[PDB]
Amino acid sequence: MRIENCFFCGRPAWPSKGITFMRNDGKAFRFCRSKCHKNFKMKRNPRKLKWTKAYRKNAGKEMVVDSTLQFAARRNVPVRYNRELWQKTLKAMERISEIRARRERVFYKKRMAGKRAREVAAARKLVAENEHLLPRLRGSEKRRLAELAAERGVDVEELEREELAKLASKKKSKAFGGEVRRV
Amino acid sequence: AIADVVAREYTIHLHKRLHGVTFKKRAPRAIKEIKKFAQKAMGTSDVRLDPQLNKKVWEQGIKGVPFRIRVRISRRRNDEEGAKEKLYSYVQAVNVKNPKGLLTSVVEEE
Amino acid sequence: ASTETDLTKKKITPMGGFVRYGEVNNDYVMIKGSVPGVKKRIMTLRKSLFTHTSRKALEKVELKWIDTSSEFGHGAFQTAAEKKQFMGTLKKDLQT
Amino acid sequence: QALEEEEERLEKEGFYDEDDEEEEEILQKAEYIREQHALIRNEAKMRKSLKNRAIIPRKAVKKPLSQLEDHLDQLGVDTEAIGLRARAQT
Amino acid sequence: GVFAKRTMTKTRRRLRDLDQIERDLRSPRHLQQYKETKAAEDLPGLGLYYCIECAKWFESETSLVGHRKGKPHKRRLKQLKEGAYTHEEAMAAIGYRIDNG
RNA sequence: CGAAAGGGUCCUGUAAGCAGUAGAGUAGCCUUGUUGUUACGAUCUGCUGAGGGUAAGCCCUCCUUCGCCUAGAUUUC
Ligand SMILES: [Zn+2]
Repeated sequence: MRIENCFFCGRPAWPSKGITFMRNDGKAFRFCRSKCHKNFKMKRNPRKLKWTKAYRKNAGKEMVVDSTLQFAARRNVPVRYNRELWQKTLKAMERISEIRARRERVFYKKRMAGKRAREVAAARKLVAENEHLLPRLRGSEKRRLAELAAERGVDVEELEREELAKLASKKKSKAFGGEVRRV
Repeated sequence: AIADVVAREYTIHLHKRLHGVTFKKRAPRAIKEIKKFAQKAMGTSDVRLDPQLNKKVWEQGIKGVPFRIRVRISRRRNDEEGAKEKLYSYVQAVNVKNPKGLLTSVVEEE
Repeated sequence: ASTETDLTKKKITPMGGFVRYGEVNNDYVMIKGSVPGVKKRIMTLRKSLFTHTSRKALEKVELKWIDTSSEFGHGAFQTAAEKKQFMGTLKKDLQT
Repeated sequence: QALEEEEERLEKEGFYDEDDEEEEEILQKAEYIREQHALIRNEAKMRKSLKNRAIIPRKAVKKPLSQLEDHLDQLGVDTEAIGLRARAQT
Repeated sequence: GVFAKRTMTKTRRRLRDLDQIERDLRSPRHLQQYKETKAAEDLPGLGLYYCIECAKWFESETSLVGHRKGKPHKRRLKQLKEGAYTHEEAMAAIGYRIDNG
C-alpha cells in the first residue's frame, strides 16, 4: 500500500479515505474528503482557495526550491530488493525529514521578518495619539502621597512611582450597574 | 474558611448550555441558566440579576446570546426582617476586553 | 499499532482520542467487523462452543497498516508529527 | 553525503543562526491603550440602543455628585481644591 | 440564472471541464473525439456554431457572436488565461515529481 | 466532583486595522508631465492556514486556577 495525495488540496490520502472520480478521457481524481470533492464538482479552482497547497505554492508560502525535496518521487523504474538499501533508505528518510523541518522553519522566519518593525511603528503612533489614556494616579492618591512625603521628608515623585507600580501590579475590572436598595 | 459576604468573577460558557435550544426561548433560558449557575456557585437560592446584565444577555435579540459572559457574583447578607434565606447573590455584568482566557477570580473587598 | 511493513511507532488510540471513550492504555483486542454493543459498554468474549468448519477460522491474519487518524472528523494524519510536518510552521510557533 | 556537505556548509555560513526594553515598553503601552479603547467601546455598546429607542438627553438627567467625583478623581483632578459639594444642588 | 439549480451538482448535469477545454483548444483531435461522442443532428444549429471556450453549441452565428459579448464567455476567457488546474500543478504544489529513469 | 483555563483533535476559510511605484479610469495643483504630483476608486497583495468555533452525547491535565465534601428527609424480616 501507499499514501496518495488529494488532487484538490494536497493532503495525505490514506486508504479508505475520500473518493475517486473517473473521467471518460482517462483521468482519475482522488479526493481526500467530501469538502474537496464537492468543491471540485462546483468547479472551484484550488489555486484560488486559500486553504490549499495549490494556493500556497502559487503565493510562494511553501518552500519549493530546496535540495531536500529531490528525494521523493514516483519511481517508474523498479529496483531489485536489497535489505541494506532499504535500511539506509529508512535512515535517509529520517535525516531528510529533520533537515527539511529545520529549513522550513528558517523559510517561515524569512517570511515573517518585518513584523517587529511594523508593530513598533504602530505602537509609537498609537501612544503618540493616546498619551491621555496612559495609567495615572488618582487626585486623592496624589494628595495623600503629597502629605505623606511632607510628613516623612521623602521624595514625592518616588512615592508616585511606587504607587503607580502598585496599581500596575493590581489589575481590577469594573462591573456594570449596581444594586438598588430596597425600602 | 470562606466568609458569607464574598464576591467572585466568573466566566460562564452559555454556548454549551444553550446548544440546541429553541430560538424564541434561548435568551430566557440564558437568564435561567445564569440563575442556576449562580445558585450552584454560591449555594444561594435567592439570585438577583442586574438590569445591565439582562440587557447584555438580550443585546442581539432573542436568539443572539453570546457564547461566553464575564460576570461578578456577590454573596451578601439579607438584612430584611422575616427573610426566608439569610444570604442572597447579586450578579452583575463585568466590563472586560475579552471574556475569553480569564480564570475565576476573587474580587478584593476594598 | 505498528506492523511489519508500517514502521511508524504508534499506539492504537486515534488522534484526539477515541470519540466519547478516551484512550486505550491497556491490552486491547482487535476484532474483525462489528459487535453488538456501543462505546463504554461491557462486552463478554466467549470461546466458540463447537469446533469450526470454515477456512476463515484457520486463516492467519497479516496486518499491513492500522488507521490511527482522528475519528472526530476527516482526519488525514496518523501522528501529530505527521500533521506538523505537513502543515509547517504556524504563527503560534514563533509566538511561543 | 552531498546533502550533509550542503548542511555543514550553510551551518558554517550562518544560515540557521538565531538572533529592546524601550520597544517592549512602547508595545505594552499600546496594548494598554487598546484595552482602554475596547472598554470604552463596550460601555458605548451597553448604553446605546438606537435601533429601538433614542437615548435620553444628558441635560434631562441629573448627574450624581458621587459619580462625577469618582470620574474626575480617576481622571486626576483634586476635587477638594475646587469644591464640587457647593456646586451640587439638592 | 441557472435552470434547475437544485439538481445542479448531479453527475447527470455535469459540464465539460476547463482542462479538457484547454486540450481541445491546443489539439483538434481531442475536440474531434468529444464531438464524435455527440450526434450532429440533435445539436443546436446542427452543430455548426460551437464555442470551444464555453464548450457550448448555439443555434446561430449571430447567437454565438452575441454570447461572446457576454460576461460568462469573458469569465471563461480569463480562466483560460489563468490556466486550469491539472495533476502536474497538483504534484508541483506538494513538490512531488515523476522519475522515469 | 463542579466551574473556568491550557494543550490536543476537528470545522470553516485568511479577521479587524494599517500599508503598498498593484488597480480600469476620472478630477484638480503645478515641474505641464518625464511612476508629473495629489485626491477618489470595485478589487488585489502583505502582515494572516490567519480570525472565529470546539461538547452541548470529543480527548488529556495530582504537577493551570477557583470553589464543594463525612449531609438533610423517609423507610426497613
Ligand atoms: Zn483534499
